Amino acid sequence: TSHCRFYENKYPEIDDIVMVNVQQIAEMGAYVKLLEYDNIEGMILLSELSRRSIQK
Amino acid sequence: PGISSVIPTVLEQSFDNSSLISVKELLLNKDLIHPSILLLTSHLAHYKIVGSIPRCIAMLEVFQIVIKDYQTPKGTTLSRNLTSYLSHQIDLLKKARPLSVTMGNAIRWLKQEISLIDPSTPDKAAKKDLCEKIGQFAKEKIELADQLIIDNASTQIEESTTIVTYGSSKVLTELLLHNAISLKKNIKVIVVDSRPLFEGRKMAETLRNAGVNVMYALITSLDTIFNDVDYVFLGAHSILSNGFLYSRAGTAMLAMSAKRRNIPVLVCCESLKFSQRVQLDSVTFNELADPNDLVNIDYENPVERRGNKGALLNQFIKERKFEKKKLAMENKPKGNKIGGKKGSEGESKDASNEE
Amino acid sequence: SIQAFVFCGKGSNLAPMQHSTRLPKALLPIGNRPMIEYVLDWCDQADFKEISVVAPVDEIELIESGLTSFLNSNHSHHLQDPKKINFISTGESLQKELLPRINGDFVILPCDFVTDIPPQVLVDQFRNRDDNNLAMTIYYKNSLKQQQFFTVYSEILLDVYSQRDVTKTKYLQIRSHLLWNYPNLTVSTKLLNSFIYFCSFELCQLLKLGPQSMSRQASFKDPFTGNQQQQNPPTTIFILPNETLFIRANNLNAYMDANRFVLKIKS
Amino acid sequence: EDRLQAVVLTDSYETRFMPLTAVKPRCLLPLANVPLIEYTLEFLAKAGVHEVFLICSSHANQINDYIENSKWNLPWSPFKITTIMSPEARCTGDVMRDLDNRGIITGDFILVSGDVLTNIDFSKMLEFHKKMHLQDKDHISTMCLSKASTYPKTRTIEPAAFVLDKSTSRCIYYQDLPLPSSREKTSIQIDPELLDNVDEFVIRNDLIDCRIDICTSHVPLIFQENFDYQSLRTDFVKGVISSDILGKHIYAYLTDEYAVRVESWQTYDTISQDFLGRWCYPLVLDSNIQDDQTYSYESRHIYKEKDVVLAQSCKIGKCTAIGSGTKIGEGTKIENSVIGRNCQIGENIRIKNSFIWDDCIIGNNSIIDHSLIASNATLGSNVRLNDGCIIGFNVKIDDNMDLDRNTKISASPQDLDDQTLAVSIVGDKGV
Repeated sequence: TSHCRFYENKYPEIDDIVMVNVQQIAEMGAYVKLLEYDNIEGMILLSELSRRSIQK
Repeated sequence: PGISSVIPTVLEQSFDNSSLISVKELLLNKDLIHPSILLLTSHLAHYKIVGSIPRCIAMLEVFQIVIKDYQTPKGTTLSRNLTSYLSHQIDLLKKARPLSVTMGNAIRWLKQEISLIDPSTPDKAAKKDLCEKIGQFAKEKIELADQLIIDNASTQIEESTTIVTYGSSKVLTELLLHNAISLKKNIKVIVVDSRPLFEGRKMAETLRNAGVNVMYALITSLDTIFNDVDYVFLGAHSILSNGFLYSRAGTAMLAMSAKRRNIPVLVCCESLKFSQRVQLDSVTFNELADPNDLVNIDYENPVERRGNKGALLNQFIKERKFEKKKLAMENKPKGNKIGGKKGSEGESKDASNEE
Repeated sequence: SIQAFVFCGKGSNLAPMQHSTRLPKALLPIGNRPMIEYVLDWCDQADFKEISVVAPVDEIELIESGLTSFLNSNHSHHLQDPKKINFISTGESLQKELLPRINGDFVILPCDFVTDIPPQVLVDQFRNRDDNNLAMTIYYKNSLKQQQFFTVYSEILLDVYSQRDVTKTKYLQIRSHLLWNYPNLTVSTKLLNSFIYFCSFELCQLLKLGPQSMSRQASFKDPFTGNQQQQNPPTTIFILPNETLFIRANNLNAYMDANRFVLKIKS
Repeated sequence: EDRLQAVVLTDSYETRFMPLTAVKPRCLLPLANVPLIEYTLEFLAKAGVHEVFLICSSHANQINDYIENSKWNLPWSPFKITTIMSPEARCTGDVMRDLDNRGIITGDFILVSGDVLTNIDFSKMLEFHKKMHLQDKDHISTMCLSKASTYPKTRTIEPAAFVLDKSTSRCIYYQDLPLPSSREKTSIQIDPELLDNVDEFVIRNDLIDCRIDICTSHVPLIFQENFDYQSLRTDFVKGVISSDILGKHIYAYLTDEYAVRVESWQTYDTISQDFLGRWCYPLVLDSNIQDDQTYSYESRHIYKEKDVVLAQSCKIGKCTAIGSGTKIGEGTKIENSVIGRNCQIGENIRIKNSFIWDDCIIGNNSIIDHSLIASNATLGSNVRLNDGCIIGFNVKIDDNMDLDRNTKISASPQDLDDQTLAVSIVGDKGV
């Protein structure tokens, strides 16, 4: 079984960076599992994700 | 260049909008042509399986292969003769058999890509990222789009459904497979097939190879099976900017029948299949093949039989012409599932501006 | 991608011409036109660029000279002489030797040929129908005893059994597993093999590891058997040989057929 | 060509159909509500026979009665039926010898072995036979051949091998092999005497057995001469070929049309399936040959006779048949099954590739998957069957029973499992 935090704590802090692997999209945004801090789901709304073909 | 002109069969008084014939047997070819293109041409000339969707993918693959095999010369730059080569390839393809809108779009994209990367970057590094980009594109506008289509179908299709299909569109086959194995539903798949092409037959065979209850249908016996039928999907090729489906064989008749008898018609389509070019009848731009396919008695494709048929110029004026692609109407197909999720056929080119 | 290998040896089966020190098997005047002329014409027709001719221990430069002088050629022909030839070994030992030079698909065509058939349609068939091996059979002379047997299929056109009447048991024997899979097996008596061979990409692996072939017939088309036990490693498309029939008068030379060929040529 | 006589071999492959044949015979049994001999009779009529010879031995009285009841004893027909008496379980040679001893034949005669349902026009064949005879004096019999269904992989019982000719068409060798059921033999030997006289050879294994012969006035004499022969296909033709009489030849004929003989259960099932589909063109139930039958073709491959009672809310499948006077309740999920004339049905039967013969009473709740129910056998409550199950004559299946694959049920009221009386393999009772 694969679980547990990567650095020190389960919950991320402020201004820190995290990498996410996306499973499913288009409902609210992307509420997917993390690879930098534990396996608990992290969410983005459909506005902060876009910087500049949005679905593809 | 190869071979040009000198072909059997008359020009015909009725229907002469497009040129009817082209190379089939290889004799005296240029010593620069990539064999994969030639092989593809050979295939297309006498193909039974592919239709619109897989063809484009194949073409893309071929292009990728060519790119992989291509290296920048010492004298001429990366953008010097590549475009010319592409043009030549296009010309060859056209000579072989008329092409689709998807292919054109792909060509356009390739051209754009050519312009984008400036001839200054390292050559090895250039093609490394190019092939990756192209792969990504393929994943996006085809496979991902297919997935999207499947998902759209999922929410709309009810529990235990009867589906009536035509042609050999890969997407529809994929959908049917999904319905069979992954979701596990009760499916009754009625497939209709014509004389010169055994696409429906092939589809049926594929279904059997999975384990689905299939009814084989024909143009001569249509009304007997409808009078029971709830949902009808058509083999899509291209949607025009009027609201008309330029599709393969007797789908229009089926659509008409559907319109007459209760239920509306549904069409599944890709986001890149859309065309800005406009036409409103079958007479406008017709896709033609040799009348040699309809000479023999049916059963199987290769037979070689002695009977009665086998005269085109020998007998007193005999014309045996047929059409491969026809026009489907506007008001009859309402459903359209694309890369932009939802929309109707009345919404002709709303997705074209959005891209 | 495209290449051809031309087999050359020495006349051992022929009775009367070949035993001379200066006259080779490749260069022979039979009916005005030379023996390797026809082959060269065929090759030209086939649009093959790089053709490499394999030579025996005897005649090292004569063949080269022939290639150069007298004849249209206009192609980069290379004549190579491997060492491991004993004859008691026709061409299989040459084939085994030359394998890294092969980049794609190779065609085997011996020096001795009398040809009249269309050449493109064999090649096209080889290309299209998705098959590893293809061979040709032609009718016996119709112009006014124990011979040879070959298997044919009629619809796809396949080859299964090819063994001759030289060394076998008195009663003809057929296998059960070789009959149940592919049910129809037509056996002809009149047909003669012209020794035209076509090879795909995946053939180079087997020759370097395990040699069993004799006269390019024993372990070449017959070990296609995926039946009963399956104890030989295959290269992947399933291993299947093919055969095609032709009407025109064009055959092999081995016995007293040279004199008949002379009669034929003048028409 | 006018005035022809035919000999039909009926009751020959008994005990091969092991669960049946105890009171009622083999040939009298129906394919789909209508007997197997009827088709043969029809074929004979089509051909133009004026004298019919029929052989009966086991359960012969019933056969005779059936013949009497059939519309051929009456003088309107060009042909009349005469029965040949013989002891129980015999070879085909003895019967032939007996026939020869009796002596009736003048000219050409037709010898049909087994039960054959065929749709081929035979006048042309006859003409061909005549032409070939006119070629040379020493010629005997004609053989029929047809192209096999797809590949012989489901057909394991019939491994018929043929060596043929293109120019004159002549048979040489016959061989049989098991293979997927038992892997043992790998050797077949061929005769090396005659090769260059024929030149052309076409060896074929994918051919359906028919066992039909059009014969000249030589065969009975031959049989009299050499009394070592037992069967016509296995020993006789081969013997004739291998220099029995010098100069005598035999015929082979090829037709693409449907012609399959019955010998095993799976084969029978396949034949039934074919019949259900539109493979047979002259032999369809909607035409009604027997005149008493009132069948009509309907949509979704469903066969129906006049006056059928069926309750509300039911779902139907593909390739089905329903006989007349059937009283059916709520439930029936019918897929790929033939149901006989006059059948009372309680409630709910799940049907997948099943088979039901004439006059059957089914009770309440049964899940049936690929099995056959014989005539006058009644089904009670809770019946569940697996693939390839055969139920015999007059079997009274009571309450609560479960059976698996290849379970055979007896017909006699002797050697096999499940008895005809009360409860089958839950309480052993009977003789």
